[PDB]
Amino acid sequence: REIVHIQAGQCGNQIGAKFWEVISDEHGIDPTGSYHGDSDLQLERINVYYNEAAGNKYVPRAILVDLEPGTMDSVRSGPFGQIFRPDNFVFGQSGAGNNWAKGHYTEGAELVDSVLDVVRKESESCDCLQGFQLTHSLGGGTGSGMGTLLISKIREEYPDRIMNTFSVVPSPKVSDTVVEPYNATLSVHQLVENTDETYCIDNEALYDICFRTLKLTTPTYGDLNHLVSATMSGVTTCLRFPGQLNADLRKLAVNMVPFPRLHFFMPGFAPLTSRGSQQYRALTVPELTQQMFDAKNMMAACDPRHGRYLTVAAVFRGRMSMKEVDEQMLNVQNKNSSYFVEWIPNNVKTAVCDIPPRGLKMSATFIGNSTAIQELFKRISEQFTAMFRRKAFLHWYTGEGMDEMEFTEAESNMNDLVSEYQQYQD
Amino acid sequence: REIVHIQAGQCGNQIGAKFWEVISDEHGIDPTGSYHGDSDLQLERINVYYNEAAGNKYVPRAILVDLEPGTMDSVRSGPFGQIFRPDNFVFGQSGAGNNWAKGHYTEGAELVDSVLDVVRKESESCDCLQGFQLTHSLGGGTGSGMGTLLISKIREEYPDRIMNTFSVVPSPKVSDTVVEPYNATLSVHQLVENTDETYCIDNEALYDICFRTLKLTTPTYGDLNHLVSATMSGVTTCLRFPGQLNADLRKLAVNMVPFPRLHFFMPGFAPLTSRGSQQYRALTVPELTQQMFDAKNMMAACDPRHGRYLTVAAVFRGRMSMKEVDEQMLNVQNKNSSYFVEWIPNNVKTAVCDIPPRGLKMSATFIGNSTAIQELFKRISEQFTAMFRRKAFLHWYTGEGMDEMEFTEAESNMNDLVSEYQQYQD
Amino acid sequence: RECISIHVGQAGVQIGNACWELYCLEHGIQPDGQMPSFNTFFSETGAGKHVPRAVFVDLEPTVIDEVRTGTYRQLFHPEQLITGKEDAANNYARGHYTIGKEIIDLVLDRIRKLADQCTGLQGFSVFHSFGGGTGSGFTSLLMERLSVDYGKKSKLEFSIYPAPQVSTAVVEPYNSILTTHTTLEHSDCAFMVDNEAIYDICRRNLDIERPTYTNLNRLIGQIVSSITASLRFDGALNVDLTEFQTNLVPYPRGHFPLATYAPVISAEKAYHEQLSVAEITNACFEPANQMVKCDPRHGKYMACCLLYRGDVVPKDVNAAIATIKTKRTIQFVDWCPTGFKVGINYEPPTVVPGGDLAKVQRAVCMLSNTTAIAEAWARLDHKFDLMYAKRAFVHWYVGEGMEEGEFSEAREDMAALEKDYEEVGVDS
Amino acid sequence: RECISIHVGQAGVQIGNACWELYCLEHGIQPDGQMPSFNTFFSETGAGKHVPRAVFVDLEPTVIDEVRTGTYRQLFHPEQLITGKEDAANNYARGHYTIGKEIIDLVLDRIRKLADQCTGLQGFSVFHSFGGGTGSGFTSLLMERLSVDYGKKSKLEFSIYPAPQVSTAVVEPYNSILTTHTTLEHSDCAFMVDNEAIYDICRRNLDIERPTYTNLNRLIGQIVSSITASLRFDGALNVDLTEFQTNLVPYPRGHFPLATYAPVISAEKAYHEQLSVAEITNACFEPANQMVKCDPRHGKYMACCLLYRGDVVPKDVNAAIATIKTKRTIQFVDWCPTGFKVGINYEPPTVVPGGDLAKVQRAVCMLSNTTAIAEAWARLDHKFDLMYAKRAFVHWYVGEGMEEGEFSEAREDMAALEKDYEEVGVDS
Ligand SMILES: Nc1nc2c(ncn2[C@@H]2O[C@H](COP(=O)(O)OP(=O)(O)OP(=O)(O)O)[C@@H](O)[C@H]2O)c(=O)[nH]1
Ligand SMILES: Nc1nc2c(ncn2[C@@H]2O[C@H](COP(=O)(O)OP(=O)(O)OP(=O)(O)O)[C@@H](O)[C@H]2O)c(=O)[nH]1
Ligand SMILES: Nc1nc2c(ncn2[C@@H]2O[C@H](COP(=O)(O)OP(=O)(O)O)[C@@H](O)[C@H]2O)c(=O)[nH]1
Ligand SMILES: Nc1nc2c(ncn2[C@@H]2O[C@H](COP(=O)(O)OP(=O)(O)O)[C@@H](O)[C@H]2O)c(=O)[nH]1
Ligand SMILES: [Mg+2]
Ligand SMILES: [Mg+2]
Repeated sequence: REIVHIQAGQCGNQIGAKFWEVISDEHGIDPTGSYHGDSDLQLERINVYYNEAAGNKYVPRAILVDLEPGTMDSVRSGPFGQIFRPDNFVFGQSGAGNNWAKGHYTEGAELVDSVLDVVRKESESCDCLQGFQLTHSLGGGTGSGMGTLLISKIREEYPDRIMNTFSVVPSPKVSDTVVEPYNATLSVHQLVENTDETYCIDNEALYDICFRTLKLTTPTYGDLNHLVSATMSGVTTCLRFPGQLNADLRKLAVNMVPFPRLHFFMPGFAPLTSRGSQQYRALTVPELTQQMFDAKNMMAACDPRHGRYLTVAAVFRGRMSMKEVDEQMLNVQNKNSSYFVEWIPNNVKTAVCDIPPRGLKMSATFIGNSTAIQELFKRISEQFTAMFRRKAFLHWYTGEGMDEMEFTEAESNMNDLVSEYQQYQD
Repeated sequence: REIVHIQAGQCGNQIGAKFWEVISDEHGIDPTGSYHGDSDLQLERINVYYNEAAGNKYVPRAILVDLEPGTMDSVRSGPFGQIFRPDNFVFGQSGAGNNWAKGHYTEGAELVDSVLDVVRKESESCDCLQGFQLTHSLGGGTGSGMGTLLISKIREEYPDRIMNTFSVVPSPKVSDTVVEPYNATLSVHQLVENTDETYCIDNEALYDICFRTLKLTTPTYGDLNHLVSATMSGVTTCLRFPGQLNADLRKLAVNMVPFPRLHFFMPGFAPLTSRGSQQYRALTVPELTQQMFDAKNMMAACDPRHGRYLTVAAVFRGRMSMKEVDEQMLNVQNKNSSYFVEWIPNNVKTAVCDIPPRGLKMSATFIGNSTAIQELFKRISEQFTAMFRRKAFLHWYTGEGMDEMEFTEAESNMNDLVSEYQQYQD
Repeated sequence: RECISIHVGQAGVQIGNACWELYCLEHGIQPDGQMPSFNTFFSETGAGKHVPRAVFVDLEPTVIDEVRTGTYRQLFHPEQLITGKEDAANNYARGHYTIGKEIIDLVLDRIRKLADQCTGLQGFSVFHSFGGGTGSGFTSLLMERLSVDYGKKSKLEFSIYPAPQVSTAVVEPYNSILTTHTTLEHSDCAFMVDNEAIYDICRRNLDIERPTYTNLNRLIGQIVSSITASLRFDGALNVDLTEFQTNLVPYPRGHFPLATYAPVISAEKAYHEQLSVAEITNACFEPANQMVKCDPRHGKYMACCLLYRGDVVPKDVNAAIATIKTKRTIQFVDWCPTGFKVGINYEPPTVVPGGDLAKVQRAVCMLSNTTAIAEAWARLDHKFDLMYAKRAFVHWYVGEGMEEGEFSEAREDMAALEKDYEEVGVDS
Repeated sequence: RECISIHVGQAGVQIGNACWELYCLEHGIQPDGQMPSFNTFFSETGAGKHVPRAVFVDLEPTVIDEVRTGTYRQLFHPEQLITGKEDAANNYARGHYTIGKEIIDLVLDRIRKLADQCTGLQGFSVFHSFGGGTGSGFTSLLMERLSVDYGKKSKLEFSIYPAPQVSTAVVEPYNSILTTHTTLEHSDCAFMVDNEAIYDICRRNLDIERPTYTNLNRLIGQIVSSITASLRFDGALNVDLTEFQTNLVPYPRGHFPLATYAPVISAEKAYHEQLSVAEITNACFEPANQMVKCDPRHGKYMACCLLYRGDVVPKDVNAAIATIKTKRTIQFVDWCPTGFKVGINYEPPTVVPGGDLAKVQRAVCMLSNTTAIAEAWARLDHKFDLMYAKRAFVHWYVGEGMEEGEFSEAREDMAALEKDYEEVGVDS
């Protein structure tokens, strides 16, 4: 029944800053820590993410990890940085510098032991864990590097808990680190087989949505990470709150994974349009389904109609009829039958929660597992190869002891995921 | 039913300064000597530590001993130095200088006769003694040197009373006297077989706790000795006050000593965390047990999970259910079964008092007897040997007549305790 | 999270003067150290005075005396101000060996003292010039020791690139060739700028036809602050110095990223013109703002790092990157994908009161490693060769114990370096 | 709880002048003895005047007259001020024997008078110099008597260590060799400092290139006060003088702990710099603050005692110790575990008004016994040897009744002492 969340890397720490904000919004918990809500449900299932400390203080069940105090400090300095206890800030001193080898292989490795100890302390604080969630970037040093290391140890300690992670996937246009594909390649090599599932977030796609449908001209990462948190929070609240359908994360995982190795997801979100049009929108189930199916409302820079859909999850929040939902999902399946895989009859699955997100009447979360995902892997693998041949920045990595044959195997493994998507693309 | 306490050495005198302060806090006794409390219990069992002198004055049943008036004076100068009667200040003139030989063997020996006379006067003042307690340092001249001498004579006079002592054990990093291990070695040689039990306090560990969990950056010895007094006062109050379990010091001693020679203890204490987190803490029995088991909350620089646990005492203060306590202790035994010794079924014993420490809702004192203790002896013995071969400062000691063969036997005896811990470590 | 600045030689110190002045401007630090308010660079006293963690070395009293008599004399600790009596004479042979080697032990002990004051030494950086006696001579001597003691700390060097047309030091080629030999092998990364190129920037973007070094170093200071003050301050993407090294150095040789900085605009030029992030970065890929006289279009890129100040939205940056990747003529080496480091600080760009640059609301610094650098070495190759073939001025080194073979060797090491650039240019 | 200071010779007395001045500064004692407020050193009169329990001996009227005409002439009791008419002439033969032996009985009776004034004599300490006639000659004479009468009391000696380079006394080796012979065997512990080393401290840490003895003795006074005033004052760890002996003397030979003191900082150097306990103790293990010119890195440590003033938290001390034990290059002799005495007084460090040292909030004194001391003896060995081989100046001793065999013997005793250091150096 409970979940532990660990954030890492500057990305992960800033995403989590919005995530937790939202969760407390959902439950009426003040930036200082106490509960000042107003709904029974708000406290009722609070346990999944909060420990109530003496005084009616709620402690977010999460660990903030970094290798630079300053980022942690900036998190702590805002509202909701006060709700986190000092003991959840685990950090070192001297960066990682966006270096996998430092993060995973060497220096960051050193910190992980202290992180894990706190993890253990929290695992004991829970009655019964459902699972763990981690937030991070695929091409980052602590985000992926150190984060991955941690994951391999947590999974080891808890094989029976859900291990998932959401991660920022290097967008085709904006890479920061020259070896960002290298770090990503290494994380695939480690993560894929050490996780139950991973979500693919593309900032470029997010920037398109924010202007494309939301028509906004000023977003920052906090605004885009709001959208990210909308999908993350969407998933777990249902599990928390009363609904109609089947509201268990593990069951979601079961329904979305047809094969042990292909567990990559494309998140999307509805409704998600500018205020101008809000006066011209109608709120129906087909309306949400139109926004959910549309590739432009995906947060991943993929194109599901290019690939084939293996699995689709449609999560609904708010009062909807069962009939309408059933029929519209069927219609989707029918009309987009050319994209769905024939091996899975009725490949579109649903989940229904009766609690709407604060401020909306209804909402829906799109989760997909298509073959289209392989295109991201292909882009990375290719870029990787070029760098691999030149050893760009690999003296930094090999200087910290990372061996090229390990990287070679990592490359293969990327190619293996692509070939397996092809194996089920048919 | 009553206890006499004797403090010696600069350490012992300053620890006692906090100890007695706390005891008077517990009973509402003013720094000047009169009772101004407000609870029936506060006076009810006051007899164990105070004599009520005419005028509703309470005299702490303790003797302050030193060989330098100035330390005694500084004690006397503060609050609660006025509650002690002049007759409890027994001191000479000219130090000891942290020299066992002076303390025990020669000069300090001279003072002991006057100390003992006062002891006798107090033993008569009591109705029925339960025992005696002494506070001192293991590597100090008057603390251990003179103090030990006194102990051997008190035990002689009262074989049937409890003889225990709490002592500062030389921390691995901060020794003051070059021959501090020598003094300690000699005190083992004398103390172990002339005491019912001794507690092992490491200042280094204490400094870690104060920053580690208490997050404090200014402690002094008075703040650390506060923690010491918390454990000392924890033990005797239960004996004093109404509870549920079995509240007798001798019974504690019986339950904690499986073998005539292995009576060394590792004190620990809960709850013991910074104020920040106090808004995020929950107060339950498992909460206290988590803090009690955790080696970092031990006041001894040992590691109980390295060794094996022979005996564990869990003392609780405040209202708790019997069930909860029983179950959590069982759980501890179960989950940490790999550290407990198989010869003792249900090796974790409890004691329960219904009076909480002033200001807290609940608290717990951890007392353990592990094999891990032997590691401290090993460190000392080794250091000793090196010094022994060189006779460092032994001209001071041999100059005062201490013979090297006595020291040789002392070395053996240290090694004997280690071998006996090995004999029951299995 | 701490670092040490090292200022060797006039160039190193006078640039440092601008640098520490700027850091004072960044926080409102008074000349006496009183700061009412960046402890990564500074060490605090009980008076609230902060000491810049830096070492000033000059083997001639004069420049340090200039510091000692200026306003910042109260700021600097007397032990930070280290001076000898005699000079290197433009000559590695004395700078590294005969003269500078005598004082270096003191210097190192002051460094070590500061290293002990550091709690989390991230690393350090050394300011000097490729041609001078202490500027390059002594400098490499220092690296020889620092790389032992601080082997795992950042070893970033900043040096003035010898102007191809004007140089006051006739044996500068010889000095620089010797430094190559010894710095390549010890340092982690060396950055450089060309005062001639800078003059062109001053006259074209600032519209100033009278630049002095005190102007030139303000501009350098801007660049340095972007990577020193603002990298310790808050941002979206807080990039560390070790991260810089980890994101800028691709090979174990050295590498030599060159600086480019845009905005460099006079107050009047700022009027009537609106810069965006993208527009500023467009300027960053123009030869015109290249701080070293070396043509960006000649070579191929290997590394590139863009660091942002003030009003920068990643959204815009992303778009800008897309266009520089695809619109420009920037050729790049195969080895590299375009993973360009983006540092994004919220910390606004700062301007020196009484300076030449306009107040800007956003700013971008660019570091880049291009294959065109081999041409810079080619320049040195021939200049060295000419002198060495005639053996002009050789007695000024030989008399201090230098070997002719050594000089040949050093040239050859440079040739090898050029060959490695050749290698990188070959795409693969 | 009382003690006696003994000042023999100019060096002893002039140092004493600084010492008693400092004790007056410690409590606000007026020159006339009026104190408005440390009776371990002082004896009280009904007027509230306190008399420093000390004896001043000079065989030449002049220095004592200097006392007698200064401000502290009212402080000292006329009987404490003992003077002869003629000097020892740099010569043990007269100092210990021919001349000083005549007055010593008086001197002893004044000492005994004070011993009778003491109620709990803890002990005493003697201030002198290893090279002079009364400084070392008379001094050992005194020890010969004091060790009988006060055999169980502290016999701590403090002496100026003969500078290897400058000495005004040509027969100083001879004097010092004779003292070795007679002091080793009688005294409990002798401490020493090198005025040359001190000059280096004055010029490097105080930045003073003009030290006089009146400066030099202020610094000595600091060290002495740490162990004399502050050890009687309150602290956490109140350490006595007997405790000092019991914690510093490892063998029945002598031993000779050397002084080191950090902080020694000029006012300007104190600005902009924050010392911690740990930082001060770091300075204490630096050769640079070593008060004797003898290299700490050469020998091995046997003893070490650290005494703390003012704002010292044991917590910090513990951490500091951990690092000096493990971080440093301090080699130590097997025999010894690192039980270094920590004295921790709350009593703050004090500064002489108009002095050179900066007001500090905390301070650390270090005593240490290192094997490098044998080199100091080696210095004496050859200096003695040279003179003795030629028999230069020998008639100045022979004419007073000295024996040549005796001188050889004394050298041999020194050689034996060196051999024992050799022994200790051999680890075992
Ligand atoms: N940007 C900049 N370049 C400078 C400055 N001062 C000198 N330079 C350049 O650095 C080189 C001069 O080095 P010098 O001043 O001769 O020598 P040094 O390196 O200080 O050391 P010595 O030769 O021993 O005096 C020339 O190429 C100058 O153009 C300055 O303040 N700013
Ligand atoms: N630190 C310090 N050293 C001093 C002082 N006065 C003298 N000395 C040193 O002590 C030695 C001088 O001893 P003298 O003054 O010649 O003689 P004395 O020991 O007073 O006795 P006589 O030879 O009989 O006059 C030299 O090594 C001086 O450097 C002083 O005030 N302070
Ligand atoms: N959505 C999103 N992406 C971020 C944020 N911060 C950094 N990123 C992305 O993360 C990558 C850089 O890795 P970074 O987080 O700096 O690595 P690390 O900090 O060394 O672990 C780039 O692709 C950025 O676009 C953020 O707050 N939100
Ligand atoms: N916890 C604690 N330890 C102390 C105190 N005072 C001295 N110590 C310790 O005692 C040892 C020194 O012995 P000391 O008490 O001076 O001996 P004595 O005074 O000659 O009997 C060192 O290990 C100190 O850390 C104190 O007030 N509290
Ligand atoms: Mg110059
Ligand atoms: Mg004289």
